[PDB]
Amino acid sequence: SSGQISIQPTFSVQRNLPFDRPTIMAAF
Amino acid sequence: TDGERQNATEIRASVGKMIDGIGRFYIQMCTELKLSDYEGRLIQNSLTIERMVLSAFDERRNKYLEEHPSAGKDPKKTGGPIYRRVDGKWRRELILYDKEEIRRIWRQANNGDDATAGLTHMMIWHSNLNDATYQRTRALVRTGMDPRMCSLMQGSTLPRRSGAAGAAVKGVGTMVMELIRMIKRGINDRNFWRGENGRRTRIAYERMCNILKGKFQTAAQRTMVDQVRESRNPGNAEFEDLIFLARSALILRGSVAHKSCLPACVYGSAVASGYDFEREGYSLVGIDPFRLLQNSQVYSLIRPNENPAHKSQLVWMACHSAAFEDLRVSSFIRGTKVVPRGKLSTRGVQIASNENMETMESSTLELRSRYWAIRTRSGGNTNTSDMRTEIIRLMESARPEDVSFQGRGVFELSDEKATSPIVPSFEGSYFFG
Amino acid sequence: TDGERQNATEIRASVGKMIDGIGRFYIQMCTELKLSDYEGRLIQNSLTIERMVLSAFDERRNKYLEEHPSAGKDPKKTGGPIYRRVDGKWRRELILYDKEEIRRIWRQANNGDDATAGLTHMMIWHSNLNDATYQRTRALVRTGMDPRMCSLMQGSTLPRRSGAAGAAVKGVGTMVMELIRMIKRGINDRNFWRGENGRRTRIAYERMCNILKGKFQTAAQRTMVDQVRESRNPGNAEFEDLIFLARSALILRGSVAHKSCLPACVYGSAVASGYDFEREGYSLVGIDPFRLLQNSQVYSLIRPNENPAHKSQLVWMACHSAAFEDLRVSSFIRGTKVVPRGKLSTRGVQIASNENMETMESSTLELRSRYWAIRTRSGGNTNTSDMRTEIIRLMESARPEDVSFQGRGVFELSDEKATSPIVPSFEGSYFFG
Amino acid sequence: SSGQISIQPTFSVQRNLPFDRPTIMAAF
Amino acid sequence: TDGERQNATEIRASVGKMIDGIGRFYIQMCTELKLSDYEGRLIQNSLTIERMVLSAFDERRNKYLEEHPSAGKDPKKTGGPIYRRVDGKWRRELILYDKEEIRRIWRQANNGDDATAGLTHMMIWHSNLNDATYQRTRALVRTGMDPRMCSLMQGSTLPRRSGAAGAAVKGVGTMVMELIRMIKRGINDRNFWRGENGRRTRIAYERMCNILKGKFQTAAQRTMVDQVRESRNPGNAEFEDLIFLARSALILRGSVAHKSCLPACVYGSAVASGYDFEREGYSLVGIDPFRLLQNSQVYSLIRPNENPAHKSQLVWMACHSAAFEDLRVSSFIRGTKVVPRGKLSTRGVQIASNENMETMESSTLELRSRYWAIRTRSGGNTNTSDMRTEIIRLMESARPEDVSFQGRGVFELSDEKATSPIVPSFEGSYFFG
Amino acid sequence: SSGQISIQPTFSVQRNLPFDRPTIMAAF
Amino acid sequence: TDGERQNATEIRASVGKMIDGIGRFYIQMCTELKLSDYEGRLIQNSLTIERMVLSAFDERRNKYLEEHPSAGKDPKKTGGPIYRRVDGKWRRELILYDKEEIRRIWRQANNGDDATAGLTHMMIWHSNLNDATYQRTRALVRTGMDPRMCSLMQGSTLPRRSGAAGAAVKGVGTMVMELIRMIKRGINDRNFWRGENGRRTRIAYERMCNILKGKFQTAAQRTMVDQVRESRNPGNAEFEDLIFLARSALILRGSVAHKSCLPACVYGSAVASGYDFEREGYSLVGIDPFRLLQNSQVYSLIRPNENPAHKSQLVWMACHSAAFEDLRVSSFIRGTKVVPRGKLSTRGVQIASNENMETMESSTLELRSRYWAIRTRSGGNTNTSDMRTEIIRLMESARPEDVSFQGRGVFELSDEKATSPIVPSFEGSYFFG
Amino acid sequence: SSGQISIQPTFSVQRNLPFDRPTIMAAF
RNA sequence: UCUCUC
RNA sequence: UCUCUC
RNA sequence: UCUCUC
RNA sequence: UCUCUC
RNA sequence: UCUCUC
RNA sequence: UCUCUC
RNA sequence: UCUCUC
RNA sequence: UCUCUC
RNA sequence: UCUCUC
RNA sequence: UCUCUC
Ligand SMILES: *[C][C]([O])[C]O[C][C][C][N]C(=O)C1=[C]C(C2=C3[C]=[C]C(=O)[C]C3=OC3=C2[C]=[C]C(=O)[C]3)=C(C([O])=O)[C]=[C]1
Ligand SMILES: *[C][C]([O])[C]O[C][C][C][N]C(=O)C1=[C]C(C2=C3[C]=[C]C(=O)[C]C3=OC3=C2[C]=[C]C(=O)[C]3)=C(C([O])=O)[C]=[C]1
Ligand SMILES: *[C][C]([O])[C]O[C][C][C][N]C(=O)C1=[C]C(C2=C3[C]=[C]C(=O)[C]C3=OC3=C2[C]=[C]C(=O)[C]3)=C(C([O])=O)[C]=[C]1
Ligand SMILES: *[C][C]([O])[C]O[C][C][C][N]C(=O)C1=[C]C(C2=C3[C]=[C]C(=O)[C]C3=OC3=C2[C]=[C]C(=O)[C]3)=C(C([O])=O)[C]=[C]1
Repeated sequence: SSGQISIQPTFSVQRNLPFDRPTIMAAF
Repeated sequence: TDGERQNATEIRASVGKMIDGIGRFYIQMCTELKLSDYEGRLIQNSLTIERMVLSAFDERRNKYLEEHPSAGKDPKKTGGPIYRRVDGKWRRELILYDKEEIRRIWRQANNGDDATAGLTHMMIWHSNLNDATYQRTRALVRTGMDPRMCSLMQGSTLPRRSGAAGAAVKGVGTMVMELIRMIKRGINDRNFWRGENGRRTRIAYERMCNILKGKFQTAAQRTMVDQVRESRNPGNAEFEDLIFLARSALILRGSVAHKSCLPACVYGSAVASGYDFEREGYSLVGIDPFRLLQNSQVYSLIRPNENPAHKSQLVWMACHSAAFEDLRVSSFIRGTKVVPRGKLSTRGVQIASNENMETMESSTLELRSRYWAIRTRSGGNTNTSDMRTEIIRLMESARPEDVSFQGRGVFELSDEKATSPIVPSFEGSYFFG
Repeated sequence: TDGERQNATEIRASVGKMIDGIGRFYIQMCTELKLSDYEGRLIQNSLTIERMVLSAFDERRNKYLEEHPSAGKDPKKTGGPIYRRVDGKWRRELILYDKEEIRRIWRQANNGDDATAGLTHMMIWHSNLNDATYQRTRALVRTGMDPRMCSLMQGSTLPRRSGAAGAAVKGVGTMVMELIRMIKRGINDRNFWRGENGRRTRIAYERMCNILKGKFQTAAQRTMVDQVRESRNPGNAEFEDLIFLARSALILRGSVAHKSCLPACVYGSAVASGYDFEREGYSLVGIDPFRLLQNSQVYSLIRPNENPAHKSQLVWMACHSAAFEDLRVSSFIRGTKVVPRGKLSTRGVQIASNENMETMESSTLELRSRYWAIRTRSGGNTNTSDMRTEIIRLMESARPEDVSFQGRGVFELSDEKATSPIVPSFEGSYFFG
Repeated sequence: SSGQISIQPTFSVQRNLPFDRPTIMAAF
Repeated sequence: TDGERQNATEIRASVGKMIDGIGRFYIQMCTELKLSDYEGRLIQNSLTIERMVLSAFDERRNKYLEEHPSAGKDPKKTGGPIYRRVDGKWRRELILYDKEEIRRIWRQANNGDDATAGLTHMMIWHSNLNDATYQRTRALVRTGMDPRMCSLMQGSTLPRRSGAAGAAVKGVGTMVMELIRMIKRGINDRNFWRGENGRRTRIAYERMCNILKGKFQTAAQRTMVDQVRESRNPGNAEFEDLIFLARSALILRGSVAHKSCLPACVYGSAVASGYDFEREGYSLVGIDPFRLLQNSQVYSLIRPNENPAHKSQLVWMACHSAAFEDLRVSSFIRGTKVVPRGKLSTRGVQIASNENMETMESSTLELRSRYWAIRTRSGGNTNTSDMRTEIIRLMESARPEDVSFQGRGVFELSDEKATSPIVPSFEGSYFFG
Repeated sequence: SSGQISIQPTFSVQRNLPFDRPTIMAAF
Repeated sequence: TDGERQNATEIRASVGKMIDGIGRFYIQMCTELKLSDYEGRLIQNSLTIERMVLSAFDERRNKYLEEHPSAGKDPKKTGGPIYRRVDGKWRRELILYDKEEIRRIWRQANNGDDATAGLTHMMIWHSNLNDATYQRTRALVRTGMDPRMCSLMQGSTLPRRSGAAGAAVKGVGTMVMELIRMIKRGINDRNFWRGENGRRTRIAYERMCNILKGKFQTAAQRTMVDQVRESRNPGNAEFEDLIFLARSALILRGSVAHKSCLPACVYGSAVASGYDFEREGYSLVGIDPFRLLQNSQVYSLIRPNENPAHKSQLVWMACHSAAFEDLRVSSFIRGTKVVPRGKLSTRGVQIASNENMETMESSTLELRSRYWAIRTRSGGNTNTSDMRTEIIRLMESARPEDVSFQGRGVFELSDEKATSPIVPSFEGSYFFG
Repeated sequence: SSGQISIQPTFSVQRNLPFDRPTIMAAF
């Protein structure tokens, strides 16, 4: 099932910016 | 900072005067529509008023409607649902205003000035609400883009008439969508990119691709987009390159501006309360919106079997453009856990015509946040075959653990000067998942 | 949705104007052929008229016929059977029209515009009828493909001159057939893929393989098709890979567009009744076709010992491109149980020349549906050795019980805005079984 | 005897999309 | 060797750091359990500590236990028997530790790193002990395999969560057992190899069969295993082929890695004594384990009427994974004749709960060897009907007299650089006979 | 009676690797 | 040839100046170590000096040693065994030099220039010696490669810091080994190919695979290696393809450069004798090395019961990189029959520390050849399923009788211009057999 | 027993480049 | 994952 | 300007 | 690398 | 002067 | 399952 | 097809 | 600042 | 044919 | 938080 | 040789 995969950092706050690495890199 | 303080204060004064114009226009329109204080603070009434203003100034649509009149709708009148409370229960009435009248009221509010900046502000607020409410996966699949990159769809519903502010706030995915639509249009009909209209279409293609280039962060993406722009009659290869560029934006994030564009009801209440945004100034990224939201009461219509807390959270994320933001930081800033879209027991804010306005009730929206933070236009720590291989290497090197915005935290509402940041310590993390 | 509403309304206006052009062209041709209302509503007369229009604009065939005249058929005249009712009984007459005359009538109907989109619409209607009527297992076995994958043969009879619409509506099996025919042609004669014609053939191969790549859903199929395209002089290995790709499309379904292209008689009747498709708009996937079919009477010729209900069901499935659709949902939407092809007591709609038009009668077609639903261009829940193993693993993981289109149901004809869906509760399921 | 083995979903309706699994997977 | 010395030293440093982590973790846990030096050197206490560590990090079992709590055992606590000596006699007490606490201690020992390599090392030590102690002929007969091929059951008790080290150390018989279990599971329920779970099961089948292929030596076995893997829904024929492959491994031996994984008590004593495995390095196949065993004292609990020499021999063979090794070479290396399993007057090392800890005594284990030798991952001199006939010809050509490892002997403990080998001159030869 | 029939060479030492040839080859 | 003569003379001058730098550096270091002429001509002393130079300039190892000091060895000093003759008998002494001192001496010898080319030359000489002396079948079996393809292990011991010369001289088997090690490393830990280190690892993988592609001869191998490189996260399939590529290199030989890198003692003697390599020029593939070897005396230490002729043959094959060359042509060129490795009664040139330097004697090495020939970087007459089948067809078509290098023979030492070749007329043919 | 199976032609001399064909092709 | 933006 | 479910 | 200068 | 999370 | 598309 | 131009 | 043909 | 390069 | 050589 | 892993 599809869904959000990344995060867009609207707030300037110390973060780690998650993203689903196996699914994004599976396209290559 | 430096001697650019004077420049930073002139911009504050100008945005304050635009906010004052919006607020006093809302006050005047509330007086001309005979709405009480409770109805004037309704979010649906504010949405209707804003839509009427935006429709009144739409030059191209008005010209087309004038030349091709619609079915039973004269092209010189605007309107929308107006929700008025009588004997305890709510009731909707369709109002109709002359568009010349609306334009005259808007100009009189802004001291005889057009002030398209205020209209752009209202449009950006609407776009933020739409992004926080609805998913356009249908437009994604129709254009061939993966419906998984919904996080790059910031500012997708913005009309083209939005100026530089609209281009700054709209995301990389929307730019890729516009470029891909142009590519498909040229693929369908080869008379595209040729003739008098060919000049205009090439100019628009150039400009949108240039600002997409300016939106990116790393040099490899910035060079691939330049390679895409150079092709005179782009085809499937350029479309594939744009798809790859959009996919790379999920890890190598692009710089997208985020602004807190509040509904016109809040500005109208502030102007009625005596706030002088012209004197005090304003800033769409600083404490000014957060402080204003803290002291403002806004009411909204709740459909039967709906949670006011979920609708208030939706309206808050729309106000602060936190639709695609990490859920942990959003919950930390708000102080109340922010529930993803799938578990929100609420539909859109706008009420459809085919609804019974007798089982509907109004609930006060809790637009209060425990902390406040500065909105950023930046990405993260982002530190033709050759370009693709380089970008793939960059994305493979990146991990979902690198700490970005090092040393930058969240401030308290008392800390107006952002003297003491609070770095959060860290559950779900995607809204549209 | 979002601010793309204006774009969604311009497309509606354009398709409405093409439908208006088709309808008023049919009206003009009915006036020029001296057909009464009953004959003008005959489906065979509409088929003949449409075929004459398509033949008039066929550039390549007309050029070849001009350079190589046929036996007793001059290359500047078109025609077809015209069925006229006299003294109660039917009678066929072969009519002959100048092709310049037909082109002039078509251009005058569309306000001096070529409007190849309307011709593509007529061709897609013909292709849907052919798919719903006849099985081309002979072309399947001749090209080496399994005759079991007849469900992927959507839009197989479409001529190459169809634009992007033809490529969008045609199925994965037809693309595999075209590619395999090219492979066989190159295997027979090695001078293929070489010379001036080699450039053109490679370009066409590239383009068809690219759009087949765009048709697929999962990444593994999308990569295997790219591997197939890369080979400069493809041979038996590429043909085997294409066979495997087509076989995998039965479980990992590809995205094939479905549009409701109605016969020209319905559009002509609507234009005569005063409907303005330009003002009201149109959509080949929305309620507009279903609503139009509900209010239209269309007659058809019934051969001796044939069931009008079966022919009406065949025409309905042709109109809505439900030839390969699940029988349960088709019967649920129509409200009358849809009988598979094997138990349909009817032959094709088109009447052959060697038929006695004195035992034939006309029956009104019941093109009414109890519900209506939105046609989709999507597959289902689809969630070189390495690629083949990955695809086999994906197909083995899939089951014929996974629920797709979750939460999407069927609407009533009164529900024009699709507000309240009706999810069906679930007999045979294959038409061509 | 040959025949249709899969289903192509023209309508956007909650369905299960039948296919004859033993015969399709018998080819591998 | 060659310039790969640097690579050979980095691996030594990494395994030394993992050994240091294990040892200092054992030291910390001994301090947190308040065990004296004698109790800290008990092999049963070390086994209990190791089992608690392995249970704490078991993700799948912990998740299942959390979702399905057991009877009277909360899923967030681990533990095991702790044997403490008071007033001369031994006494067991069941200890209970929070699993978060154990994970925190393990991470702190390894400098905040997960270090799953250390856990794999502990699991391999446990598997070697189980292989040297118990025969799983019951699992052999249950899966249909001959109970005579117990020599191929190396690393049978290893859990699936072991990484590449577990796959390298586990024998051919265990791989055949896993594949046969998958075959039986697919035979029982035909919905196997089909659907979403079908993809995962096919992927796992592929991977296990590939590494079994890599485990073999001769080309014919390597091709028959590839033939077995190719079948999409394997049945009885593939199971029979796997049985034949396992039977052929008794003569055409497969390459199985052998490592000296010592109990955590030895590493803890070495770390307490000041040994820096990070600086000096380590190697599971070289002199490093043999030297470490020579200088270490380890105590074990002796049941009434048991021989300490037999238990020490069992523990030594478990430490060096010599369970299935030729008895003559084992006795030559150890310097004391190694008695087969049938004549060992000892039960398993682990003490059951239903035992009286008042007739039990502790004996020092003689983990000393007269010589030392390099453990090998190799077979010997190994120099669908067609493949079976070829393999049968190969096995018939082989004899139990061919000399393998020509020129390679056994070294003395003083010969740290393996300069001068001692070729043995050659009684029973099977441990489990 | 069943039992161990082969030898697995853990140590790299000059050996002959015994196995019970009549019983192993009796299966074929 | 053509006007590229000037380019061919500049390269000769540059390599001559690097040879002069090496020789005068050796002279200076002999003066700083107080070695007589006999000791200065010892091959072991030259090996020690060269190793000290290479260790002094090793940036990464020196940095790591500085950050992690070793046990009793300070990271700022180098050294090695120095064999000095006193009262007739030999004696070894461990010397220790500051690494800054060695770097300063090297830079002063090359006129203040780093001259990494000279260091690469010394490393290539060491690698040729190691290839001619030792077999790394252990690294072959550890990586899964067949120990039969030892002929492709040219330049296996070369460190990564070698520049383009190291990549040119190293064989196909070593490239396959490096790629397979990377594959295994990525298989063990999936965080490989991901993140900041993922970028670097992908870049290195790209580059090594590209130069392996450039190493091959036929188009099919060159395309399969490209297919292997394209996979983003390669697994077992890519490893199997690399294994097949390496196996195909035994028949479809790859182009591997061969250079005559002589020990530094010969260059030092030539510089002391007054030879100006800068003026006269040099060439690692022409007559220049053969002529230099003819006029040079080099001594070596002979272990008790060893044949000086066998050690001289080993040193000659190391000098000319004839380790994997056909024995017949090697014996023809040398004029003395070249004995395979199995029948060489000699151990390695380097003397271990645990040796008694009182039964050891020195013997003059016969580095004289009857003829001389030009070393070639070429293969022979070499005239994903599809690529594998094509390669298998190519290998099956090839025979071990096709004559390669047609018309090219061997020259006499008097024939400096290679005017008159001598085609040999043709016993064992494999060194490592 | 394993050993060298091919020849790598370092010298540019008219040769036949031996290799053990039955053992190399036995792998396929 | 395209419930409509050809 | 033809025709045919398998 | 945009913690504010649209 | 419309509407809809996927 | 090739009743025609070599 | 590299008999020399790293 | 080590060493070893298989 | 892995006497050490997990 | 169990146990058992065959 | 299945004292439990259907
Ligand atoms: C706030 C600030 O910072 C911002 O910055 C960034 C931005 C800049 N600007 C820009 O870029 C702009 C753009 C535009 C556009 C255009 C132009 C021209 C043409 O031709 C076309 C176009 O398009 C577009 C745009 C925008 C948006 C979109 O979407 C599209 C402008 C106008 O338009 O005017 C301006 C500016
Ligand atoms: C409706 C919409 O959505 C649709 O989308 C999808 C589609 C797109 N388009 C496309 O792709 C196209 C295609 C085509 C083609 C071609 C081209 C070129 C060449 O060369 C060839 C070809 O081929 C073909 C096609 C189509 C179809 C078929 O079948 C084949 C086009 C043209 O042609 O023009 C266009 C577009
Ligand atoms: C030490 C060294 O040398 C070693 O080498 C050899 C080994 C390699 N590795 C491998 O192979 C591996 C494996 C594995 C596995 C898997 C995977 C995937 C799937 O799916 C499944 C599986 O299974 C298994 C395994 C292992 C073991 C067993 O038993 C089973 C891995 C993982 O898992 O991860 C890794 C690696
Ligand atoms: C003498 C002459 O002729 C030679 O030629 C051929 C060669 C060319 N060169 C090349 O290729 C090179 C390479 C290299 C490398 C690299 C790079 C980059 C990366 O990333 C990586 C790598 O790796 C490697 C190499 C080499 C060798 C090896 O083994 C590996 C280079 C550097 O490094 O720098 C250069 C050049």
